[PDB]
Amino acid sequence: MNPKRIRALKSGKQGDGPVVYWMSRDQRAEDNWALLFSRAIAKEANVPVVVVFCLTDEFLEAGIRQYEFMLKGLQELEVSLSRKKIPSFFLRGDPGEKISRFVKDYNAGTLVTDFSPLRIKNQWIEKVISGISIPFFEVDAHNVVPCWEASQKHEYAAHTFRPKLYALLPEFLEEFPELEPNSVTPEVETLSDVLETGVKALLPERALLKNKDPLFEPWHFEPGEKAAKKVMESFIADRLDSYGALRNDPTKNMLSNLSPYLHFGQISSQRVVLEVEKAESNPGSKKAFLDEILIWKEISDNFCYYNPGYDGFESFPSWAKESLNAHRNDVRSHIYTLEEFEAGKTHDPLWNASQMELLSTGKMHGYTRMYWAKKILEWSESPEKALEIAICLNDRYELDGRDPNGYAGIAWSIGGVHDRAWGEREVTGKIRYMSYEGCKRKFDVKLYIEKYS
Ligand SMILES: Cc1cc2nc3c(=O)[nH]c(=O)nc-3n(C[C@H](O)[C@H](O)[C@H](O)COP(=O)(O)OP(=O)(O)OC[C@H]3O[C@@H](n4cnc5c(N)ncnc54)[C@H](O)[C@@H]3O)c2cc1C
Repeated sequence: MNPKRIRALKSGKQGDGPVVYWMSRDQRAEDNWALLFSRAIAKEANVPVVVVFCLTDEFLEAGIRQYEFMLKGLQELEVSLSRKKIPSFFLRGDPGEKISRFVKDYNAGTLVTDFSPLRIKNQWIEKVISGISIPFFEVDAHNVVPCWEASQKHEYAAHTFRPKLYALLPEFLEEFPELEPNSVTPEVETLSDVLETGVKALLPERALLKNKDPLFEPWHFEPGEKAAKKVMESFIADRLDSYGALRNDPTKNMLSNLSPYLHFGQISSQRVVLEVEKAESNPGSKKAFLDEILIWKEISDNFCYYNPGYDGFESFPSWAKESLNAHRNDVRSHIYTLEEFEAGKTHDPLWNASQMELLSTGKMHGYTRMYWAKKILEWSESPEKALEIAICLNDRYELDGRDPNGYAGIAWSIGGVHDRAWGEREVTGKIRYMSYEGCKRKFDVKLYIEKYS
């Protein structure tokens, strides 16, 4: 139990009621430091621990693909916490109003939440802090090394963040203790009813094709903590050996496919790292996978934590802002509207095929995501519009959307964040360029296009 994983958000007088875990980013019962630290405080206070999840009003800004994935996993989580005598309460509305009301009604003694550097999470914290008088703690349950401990500033490159993260691995990469159940039963609606009403509200905005048929295919990834562990086990046994060799081939399914589970926190990345470290596979493919799930994943939290404007043009490096400004008035080859990007109606068949994998599966290949966003910058009127369009289609149709990985991934493609300067071209400036012929020399672009008609 490392005290560097927990941070105090507000001091106060501890009540004599249950310890409340405001779960948000990490929706899992196992390998949850936030839940484990809440249980330890409750045990030392001779009081039970309870879980409170908030069903926010911002769900209509996404889709059914994300609403169903999250709520189906929360239904499985409700049973898991019930087996540990840990009751869960699912509130509907503003977190600033619901959490403050729950704390006062249930005589909460201490409040704990998990860590997320997103702007919307800091908005909820500001509202909750003003409405409570009990101690308020937060715990980094998503990163192996706490985001405030890995680096005290923003790291501009992966080769500067890698030696800092690996130096702290022997301290923070440890096994998880077992979640002790409550000593006894500690004495607001059914999730199935909340899913039915929310789906009916999202139905008019459902992504459809010409035949009025749904575009999304929900049989590619089954939600839940149990289905997440099966994906990890199958990846280590079948795909890890060839990961470093075929991670850049969109025609092969050699990725772990763990991001939808990782985003909603249905599986701990620290658990995935532990099982991969003890696995005996290709040393080149192991170094490649640990680079993505540790460095690039946690450098995205570093970027969002230390950059308030992580979604804006001001967070770009000075060399990128000066390069893009010098080419702002360059006549773009094409200018597509948001509705043309959304429906995949560009002159690039490779770009259209990437958008149809996004629309149909909700998880577009990691390599084509780089090409998909860089073409948005090439076919937009300004880098600012390219950011809005990329963020919109990302958060709406990706299952792992609305994640620090997405904003840091978009900043890398459009603004060269965590990148270097390259050959100066028109429109795109010194931002790294990915051409269509360059992709034809890396993989079979025809098979990727034909798969997503
Ligand atoms: C423009 C763009 C947008 C993206 N949007 C998202 C997004 O909204 N949500 C999201 O989770 N990822 C996003 N990615 C990052 C990355 O593509 C995905 O994490 C990865 O594709 C997830 O699929 P996977 O788990 O099968 O990949 P794997 O190769 O199996 O990697 C495993 C995990 O490592 C992490 N990871 C891998 N690559 C990256 C990366 N480049 N940056 C950060 N973490 C990484 C992921 O958590 C990933 O789940 C985006 C990338 C780009 C270029």
